Amino acid sequence: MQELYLLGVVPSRRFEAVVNSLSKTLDGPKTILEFWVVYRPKDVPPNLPRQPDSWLRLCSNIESHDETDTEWSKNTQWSMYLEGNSEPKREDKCGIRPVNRAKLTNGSVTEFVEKMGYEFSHEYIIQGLEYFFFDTTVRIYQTLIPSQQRSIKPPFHPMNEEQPWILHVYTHVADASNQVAMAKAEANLTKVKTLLSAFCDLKNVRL
Amino acid sequence: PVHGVIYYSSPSMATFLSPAQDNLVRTYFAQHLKKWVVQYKLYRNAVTPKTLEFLKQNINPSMLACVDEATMIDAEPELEDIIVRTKLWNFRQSFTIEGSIYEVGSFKVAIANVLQKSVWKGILFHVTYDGTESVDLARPIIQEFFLKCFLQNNKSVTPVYESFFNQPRHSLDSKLLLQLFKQRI
Amino acid sequence: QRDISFKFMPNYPWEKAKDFLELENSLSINRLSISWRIMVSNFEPAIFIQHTPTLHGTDKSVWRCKDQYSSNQFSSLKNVCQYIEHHINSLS
Amino acid sequence: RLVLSSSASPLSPPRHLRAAEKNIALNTQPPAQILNRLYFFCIQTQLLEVAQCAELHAVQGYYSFPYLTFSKGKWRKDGDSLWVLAYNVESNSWSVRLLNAAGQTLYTQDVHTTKGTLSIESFSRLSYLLEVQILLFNVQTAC
Repeated sequence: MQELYLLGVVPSRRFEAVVNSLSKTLDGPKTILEFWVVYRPKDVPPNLPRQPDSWLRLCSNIESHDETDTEWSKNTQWSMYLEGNSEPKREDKCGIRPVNRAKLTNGSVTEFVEKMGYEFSHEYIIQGLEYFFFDTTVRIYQTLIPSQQRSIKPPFHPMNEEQPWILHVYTHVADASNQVAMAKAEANLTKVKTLLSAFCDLKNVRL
Repeated sequence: PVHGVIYYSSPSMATFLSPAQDNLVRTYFAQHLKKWVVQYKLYRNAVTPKTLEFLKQNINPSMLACVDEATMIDAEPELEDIIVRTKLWNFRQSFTIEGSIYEVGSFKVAIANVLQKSVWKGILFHVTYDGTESVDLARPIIQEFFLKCFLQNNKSVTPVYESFFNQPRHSLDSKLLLQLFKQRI
Repeated sequence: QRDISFKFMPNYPWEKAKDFLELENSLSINRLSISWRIMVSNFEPAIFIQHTPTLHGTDKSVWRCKDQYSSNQFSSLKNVCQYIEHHINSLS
Repeated sequence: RLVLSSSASPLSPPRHLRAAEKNIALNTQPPAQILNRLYFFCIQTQLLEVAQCAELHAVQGYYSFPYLTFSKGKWRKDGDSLWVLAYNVESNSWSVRLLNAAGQTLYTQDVHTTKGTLSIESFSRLSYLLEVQILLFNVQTAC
């Protein structure tokens, strides 16, 4: 599955303005709180696996459990994301990142991945808001490191002192091959980018 | 309620499905509900860890998939694509079951062929009996009906199967079906 | 009209609404269940049926009929009505 | 666009009307072809309901398109011969007939009823008629 993306940066004071003012431009904010953990293939056969990029990461929604009690990785629903590197030679246009995902239930996700032979790498939290345009999302988030592994709600450790926020533009096309659908997603991304650019400047980057 | 799973490997049972359905509908007034298909796939990464996934078509939404023999989760078809893209897991090995579910008076049955790449024609039956939920009384009612409704060859062959039991769902657990494929290879 | 005992027992979703946005989502609901009970005669066991309308007409069996020994689904009210009539033939 | 509503229940149209209307709107084929299919479907389902309600079962594999056939397990007799109620969807006529194990028809006899009634009692009437006729036929054979 192919995802077309733009992104940008937002300093801290500029964050609040970008937010309220985003609410003025496009469809209102949805609170998003995500917990992510990555895994790594232990075999590392150097010739063909290509484990540095293709290795997978998986995450899940923590809407309200951690504030109420100790977080329960068993209690929430989980989903697994395989997101590859971005396609180069795309300096001019919007970026393209192939992403595949699956929802997982009734199982020990952790034990399953490690029984695959994958193994822990890094664990980070995504917190922020996402806004909507027709068939194209846009989330402003921040990357909060947990206080601890499966950290509780009170701490919410932040990565840096400047605390910059990151701007992600979402568009999804099912079928890679179809040029018409890529064209319409491209133009949807252009139009949203134009409006968002009045708001604040953002552009295509690699991966 | 209480349902039985029966299974045949004789070659006569091979040719049997289509005339079996036809006779069933014609003579006992069966009604044809959804076609049944399920797909089993088996492969393992370069370090010899087994993984297998199978897909009931009835409740495809949840695809059940287990590592080696031990550990299993419910997951989405895209997960399977994930594992193909990672290439760390090796090449598939496919079984499949195709038939169709009928409802006949007081019970519903599934008549299906099992095969890999249209190899053979060993037949699986699955009869849920609406009623008592006492295994001991359903087992001979089911057995009686099965005999009656497929009696032409019934003298001629004997099954290998998993015993009937009682389970709330109207379709048989997917995990159990995995166990049937794994005892079948 | 034909003097048959029955109990209505409807359970509307808007009764359950905690606040007004809940009330909204309540009105917007796609399907609801309304359970009826019908006593045909004093000695006869009650026969009960749950009416399941659907907003978009998706469901194709709007009345579900359950009695002792048997269950069958019905598309038309006139059908279920004459089915009760079939469940009391002597007086019909 | 074509709008299909139902005489009985004008406020909620049955699922198969809605689905028809959607198919017309797709413009893949002439409206008449669809509406024809929907007519035959609509017939079949209305009967099937009222006949299930009077202990009759739809029979398949014995007869082709013009008729839908209805029977009872009880009506099967020796040698896989069985008696059927048959309804011509085109003629709107009812024939009482039995066919043998092979499928060849051994006796037909048109009976008529009040047109469009489609009641459970009427299914009783038809059934009774059939039963008288298994009597008369069997006495004729013994003789």
